Amino acid sequence: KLEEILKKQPLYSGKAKSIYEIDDDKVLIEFRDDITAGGAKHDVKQGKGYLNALISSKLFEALEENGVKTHYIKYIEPRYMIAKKVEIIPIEVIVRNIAAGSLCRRYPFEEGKELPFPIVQFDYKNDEYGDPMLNEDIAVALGLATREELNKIKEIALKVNEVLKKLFDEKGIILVDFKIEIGKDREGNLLVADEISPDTMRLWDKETRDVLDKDVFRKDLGDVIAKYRIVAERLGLL
Ligand SMILES: Nc1ncnc2c1ncn2[C@@H]1O[C@H](COP(=O)(O)OP(=O)(O)O)[C@@H](O)[C@H]1O
Repeated sequence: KLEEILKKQPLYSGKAKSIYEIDDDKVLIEFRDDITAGGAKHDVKQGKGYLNALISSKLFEALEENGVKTHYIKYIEPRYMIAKKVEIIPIEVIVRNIAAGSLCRRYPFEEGKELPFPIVQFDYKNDEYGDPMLNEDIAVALGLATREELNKIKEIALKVNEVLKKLFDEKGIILVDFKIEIGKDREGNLLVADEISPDTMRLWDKETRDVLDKDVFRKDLGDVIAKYRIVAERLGLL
């Protein structure tokens, strides 16, 4: 409300979005058209922020409908999101249904193979150290969060997975894996924050298994935005 909030200087600006202040417990998130990979690979593609903001709002709404508490308040066309302000826990929570990305790179897993169960991986969000994977003991010792919190985070992650996986599967999409971030609101509540989009999920077409996520950009597979749009279309957002 009073969208001219954009004229202010962002509380924080990252490689893909800008966080603007609205008040004490709310922020405006701007999904820019910046797309990155590696972030040694970069470009600006028209419609990226629009599509990710649109997809993200729908997925958060779906999560909220299944009981998952998120930071989502509302979507403001074309690429804005009003969210509850939270203090992000410096951990990237990765849930994997199919082996891909670093998993196949670091361990003897066959690419595209269905995992026996959703693997949950916690990566430390720290550029200086190259976002190293963590184990519970390390995370606690670093003071990133308590054991109780870490496990609650895992529970939330798996719930998010069951909801999203079922949803995309019904839309002919295979949710390979995804990365979420969690933060605490003013009341100390653990909320799924950041975004849930083709930038943070690996999505394959069920039939052909064509890539529909940011991997087409990092691996130059074709029209990234056109594939991102396929996701929007599949979710009935266009
Ligand atoms: N509701 C929120 N409250 C405060 N900051 C948030 C919220 N959601 C996400 N963020 C922060 O916004 C940033 C996202 O920017 P990008 O998406 O630019 O991440 P980088 O900052 O690229 O990892 C992250 O640092 C994330 O922790």
